[PDB]
Amino acid sequence: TDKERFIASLMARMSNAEKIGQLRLVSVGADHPKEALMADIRAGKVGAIFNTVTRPDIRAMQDQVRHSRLKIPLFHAYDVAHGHRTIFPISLGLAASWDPEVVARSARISALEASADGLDMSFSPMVDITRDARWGRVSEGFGEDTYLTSLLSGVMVRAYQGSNLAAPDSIMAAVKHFALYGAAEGGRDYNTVDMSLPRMFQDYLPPYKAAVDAGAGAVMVSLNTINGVPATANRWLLTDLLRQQWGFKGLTISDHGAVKELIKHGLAGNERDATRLAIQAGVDMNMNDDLYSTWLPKLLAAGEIDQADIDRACRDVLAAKYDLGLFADPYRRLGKPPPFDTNAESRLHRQAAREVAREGLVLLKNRDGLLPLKKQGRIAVIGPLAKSQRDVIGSWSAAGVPRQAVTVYQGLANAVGERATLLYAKGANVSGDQAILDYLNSYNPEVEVDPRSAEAMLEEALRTARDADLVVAVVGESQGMAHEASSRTDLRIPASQRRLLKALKATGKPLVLVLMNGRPLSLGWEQENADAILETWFSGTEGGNAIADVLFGEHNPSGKLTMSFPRSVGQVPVYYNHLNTGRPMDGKYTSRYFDEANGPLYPFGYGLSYTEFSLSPLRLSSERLARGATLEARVTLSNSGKRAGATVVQLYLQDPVASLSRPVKELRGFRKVMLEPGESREIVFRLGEADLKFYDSQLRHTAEPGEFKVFVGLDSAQTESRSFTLL
Amino acid sequence: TDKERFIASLMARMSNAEKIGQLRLVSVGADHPKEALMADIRAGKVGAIFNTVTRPDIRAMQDQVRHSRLKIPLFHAYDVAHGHRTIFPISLGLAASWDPEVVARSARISALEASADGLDMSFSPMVDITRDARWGRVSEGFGEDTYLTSLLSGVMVRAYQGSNLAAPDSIMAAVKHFALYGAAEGGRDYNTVDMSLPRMFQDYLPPYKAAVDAGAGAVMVSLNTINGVPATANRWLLTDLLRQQWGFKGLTISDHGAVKELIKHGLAGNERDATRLAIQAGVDMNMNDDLYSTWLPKLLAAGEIDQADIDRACRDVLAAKYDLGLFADPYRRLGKPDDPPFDTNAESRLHRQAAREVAREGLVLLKNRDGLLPLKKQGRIAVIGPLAKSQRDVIGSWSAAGVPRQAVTVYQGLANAVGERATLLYAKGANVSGDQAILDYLNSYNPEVEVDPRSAEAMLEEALRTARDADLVVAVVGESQGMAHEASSRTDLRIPASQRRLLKALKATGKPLVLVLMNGRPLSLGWEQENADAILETWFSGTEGGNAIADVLFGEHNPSGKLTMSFPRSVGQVPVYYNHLNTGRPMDHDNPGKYTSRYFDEANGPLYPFGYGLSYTEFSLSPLRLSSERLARGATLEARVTLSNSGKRAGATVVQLYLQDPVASLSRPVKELRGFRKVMLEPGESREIVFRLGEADLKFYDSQLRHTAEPGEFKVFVGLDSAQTESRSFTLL
Ligand SMILES: [Mg+2]
Ligand SMILES: [Mg+2]
Repeated sequence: TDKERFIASLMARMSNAEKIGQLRLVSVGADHPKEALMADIRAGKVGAIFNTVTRPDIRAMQDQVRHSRLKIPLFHAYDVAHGHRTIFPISLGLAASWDPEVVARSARISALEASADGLDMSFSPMVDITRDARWGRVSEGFGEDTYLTSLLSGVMVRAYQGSNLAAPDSIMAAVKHFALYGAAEGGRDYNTVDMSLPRMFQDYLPPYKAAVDAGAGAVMVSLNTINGVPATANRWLLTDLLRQQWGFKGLTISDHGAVKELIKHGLAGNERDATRLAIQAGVDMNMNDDLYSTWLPKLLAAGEIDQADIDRACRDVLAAKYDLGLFADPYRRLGKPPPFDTNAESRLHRQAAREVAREGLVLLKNRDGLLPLKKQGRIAVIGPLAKSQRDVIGSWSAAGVPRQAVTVYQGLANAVGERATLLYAKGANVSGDQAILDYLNSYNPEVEVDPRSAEAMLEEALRTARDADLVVAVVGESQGMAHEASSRTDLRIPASQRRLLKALKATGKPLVLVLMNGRPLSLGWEQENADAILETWFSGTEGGNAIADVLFGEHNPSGKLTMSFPRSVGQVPVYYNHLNTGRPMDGKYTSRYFDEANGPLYPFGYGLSYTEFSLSPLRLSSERLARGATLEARVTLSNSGKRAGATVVQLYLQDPVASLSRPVKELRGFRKVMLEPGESREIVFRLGEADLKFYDSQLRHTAEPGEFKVFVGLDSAQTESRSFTLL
Repeated sequence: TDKERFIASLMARMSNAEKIGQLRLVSVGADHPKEALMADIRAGKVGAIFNTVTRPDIRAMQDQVRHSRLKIPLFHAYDVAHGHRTIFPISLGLAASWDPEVVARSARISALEASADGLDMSFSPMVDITRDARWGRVSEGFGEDTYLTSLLSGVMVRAYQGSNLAAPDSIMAAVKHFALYGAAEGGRDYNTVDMSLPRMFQDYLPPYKAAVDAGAGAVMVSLNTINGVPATANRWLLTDLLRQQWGFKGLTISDHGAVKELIKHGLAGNERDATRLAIQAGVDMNMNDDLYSTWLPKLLAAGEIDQADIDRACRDVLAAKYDLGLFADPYRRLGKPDDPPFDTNAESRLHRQAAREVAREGLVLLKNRDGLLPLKKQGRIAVIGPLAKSQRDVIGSWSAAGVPRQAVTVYQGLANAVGERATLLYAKGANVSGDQAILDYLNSYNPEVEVDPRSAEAMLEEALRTARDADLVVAVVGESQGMAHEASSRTDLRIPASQRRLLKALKATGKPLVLVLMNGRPLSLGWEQENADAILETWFSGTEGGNAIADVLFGEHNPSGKLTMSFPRSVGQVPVYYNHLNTGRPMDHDNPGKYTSRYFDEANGPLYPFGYGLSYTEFSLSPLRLSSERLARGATLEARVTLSNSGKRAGATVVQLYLQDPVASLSRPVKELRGFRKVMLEPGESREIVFRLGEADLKFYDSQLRHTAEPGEFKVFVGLDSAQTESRSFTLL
């Protein structure tokens, strides 16, 4: 109770002006010039800063606080999504590791590097469920599965915050985006979200609850409407659910201009009413638009808000700073009153980035064991992503320096050394569409546009392929194609690069596709025509080295998809945990399309190996399960091939008769197992009542007696099943 | 209460076997051979028949009733969706008329022809809201707008049922598909529907309620889950909402095998449990799977259902037969035993004048560069494309008793128009699809698509030869009717690739290129909008389609059709609809930034918006004027505008009134249709349009489902489409 007494005694001494100042979250920029901001900090008008990311800059801002009456320290936040300076694979690629220890390592190193630069908080993890591949922000989440995303949500929060939020190598997690942000209609960023309460509670909300239960200090509120109500004005979401049902005791933070955006949503006619709706809904901290500082005094004096609205918000800010240790030592992450190079090579974590990046790479095709490659012969390395440092570190690359990143080309060159001969040709620009190139280059030069014609680049690539034994085509999206507000109407590799691929195929040379992308892609032609396909997402600062490690067989690919790959954008959404319908497709009068093959091209949990694995028959510990008892599902996994390697044994559950139509299967467990040739492991899954419960039409959360079907396999599509009955 | 006394007295006489027999709805088929069915009718084991559609066949079934103990008459139902024998345009084309009197005429004639063949009931109107162009059944509805679909829902029900359901020219309407069937996830037929209650009540449910309020005798229950619960097992939907809140007093009917499908949905492990769920939810009549007849006796004897469950269902069936006049005369729609035999399909029994006049009204002019249309009837006209000579496709999907051989193709309509004055040159140009797997699908069950066995190249060279020998090209392209049918969901909204290759080759001849589109859903037409000289949307225009299309192409009728569903630029933009929410970061002309709600790889917004359609004349609207700046509760205000024909040809257009509630307790749509007026004007003629608005127009369902109009600003928009408007505001007190 030291914390409650400290905050009560401080707040008893604060003016409303001082309490309102604590709610203000700003960045140095056009709207807040540095010297005016310094003056506001000295006056106690600023609660926190984002987007200031070096120790001397952060220390300088904290120094201004000694001029305010109460000297309440700032906290400093940043978007450390998948690395701070050492960039790990994007989250969608981290998820493909199926290894909470790998994901925890990326988060722990991110927090170590961020805190070493003086940051206290990250706007991460992003834990929104994504079933729509068009949305640019699918790169930031962990895929489509509620169970896996919820597990990794808690893993990220614990890895960031550690055993103690006051530790100088801990940062506070601000879990985002609360809530349902990835259900945007049409996959258009910021668009309308409309869903039933059972779907919301069963499928979309659990990853946010998992973050709260892992002790997340902060929640960042989403930009979207939920069933007509913007999250930023949603008292049900932020008060009734988050605080009163889930027991969240931390800090709610608006997104950038989100309070002011209530006017565009048509919830408010003016900034005064927008401010009232946000503070009364339960938004504590106001990012950038300064509406709280502008309007809260007038709102209170007019009796339009209560003192308790200000006091709740201010208490939450002070409680976060308290937990971060900033009242004990506001410089605990900023060292003592020797300068250093923030971007020194010595401050990076290349070993960790390379080991983590290996685990997320997904082998999608490997005809006649073309991979792994031998380090010999003439290897053509062709495509616009082969030499791209900007793209390998992905979207939301924080303080990542492209020039420090290892490209696919450089990774191959490092791997072969003097062996083999690499032949480079760019082959195509990332896009043939000038309006797309101008969008991607609209703010910063993100995409190198080769001034040569497409035809000249193609002729050069064909000459290179002719001079080679095999072709490694490095193709896909630029990182700006899978970013905030970068929604796509087409899930294929860009047309300029597909023209290149078809030309390379026509040479007859063995064709290896290395894909870079931040979302599921439509790969029908590639699955038919490529000899091998390696999904590399955006693999980060050591991406090229991790990719070469897999291509030459130093690492046996072990990644498995956490999001279904649709055959085309016209099939969206496709996800493994769908309902059966009354007329399931297995034949015209079924739930299907007629103009394309049905189901995903690659299902949830899919990924190949350089070795072969066998599963023994699934055995359940009983055919009947008593209430409050545990069931064991056992299988033996064996490495039946010639190479050491890992795979992921997946356990799915179906409730085939229920008060609601339940999914054809739902992930309830998994085990990643590394085996030498001829090794076995007995895998034991534990199932309890908590695994069997679901939200019905009235949101009763219970398990109904009846049959459950247990499936075990190496992907969602290739399983063996046994049933038991819950009594 | 003379009706309820008649029904109470009859039910007092009936065994549970006889009561359960009334709930059985069957068709002659593999599962129910004709002679087995005849024996079941004689035993009182059949309540009703569907898909028996000629007087002699229906008379023969009614004749078996004489042999049962209680002699309770059958009713006979069919899918009379957009015509019985005289086929009108599909519903999406009827909607494009924006004319309740045109839609009423199609429904009245349908009921006239169906009842003349002895039918008592149609499984129509289909009134599901459709915002997803991929769904095959978009052709069957009225488009994306709740106001227009709700208005046409009531119009269809009143036109079918007339002033008296016992009239021999009336049929009962079984409104479908209750509910939300058109929101199928992925646009995959029968798929999961998941939506918020405020969206359900504001946008999707009103067309079903409009049908109930117009006095629809029946409701057909949908095949989909609603928020996890199949409609067929949904007590909230069928009892709490339909009966208790809406006061529906008629008959609920299952879809084909829908009760048994509760097992596949995973609500039941067996047929006994599926039967219990459906009857207790409020499904009265069991279509084809015979689960009610198989399981209701065992369920009642085990105390798993109540006698009241059987009694309610049986009462609903008997009340429908009573309203249809079938207890007063079971032969009232079947003439007299003295009546001589006749040809069911005689020309004399068709209504071609009504089909031709109605089909004219739904045709949408999408493009007309430099006034190419209307055409002069002279010179050499190449008529090219796989739909040019298609009788099967012009009558559309759900063509009921329509006879393809009686239909007027686009080619034949052009031949009828030009006579000796011009020379038509025909070439097929391409098959409807170049994809053999698609042709295999379309010829599954019934061979419906003529396949030219020649190579695509040979057909293209023939079409190019034909175009070269002509003064202009009329390309008749789009979907076959099997592409926009039940379970025909598309992943591509473009004209098929084989026909797009044909159009690109035709464009390269430099001949003027006129596109006549046939289709049952919005199409992606980016290339066509850029490259065609003119584009006429004809949907599937029915038995007189080719004549109505020629009437427009040669300027006998000035196109007046307007879209009721937004045409997306590509399938990757689905869904696109006009009454969307603004978001916090809108992308529009006034908000064109990078960090907005938009795609980056394609132009944004629909290619053609809701309410869009061109004319051969030009129209002007005067400034919008409101009768007051303030509206008191209990009062009406008037929005006034003058429409003028400022061109040289007579023609109609549609003035559209939209409302926005710019500040509300939930985010409200950027615009919502609240009125319209279709006006025919001579050149230089003007019409003062007066729209009436009240509190009823201003209400929405909030998060607690209170249906309220909040004080504050309302914006009134008037224009000739949803994208070309101006606004004036008033304040509700
Ligand atoms: Mg169960
Ligand atoms: Mg309002």
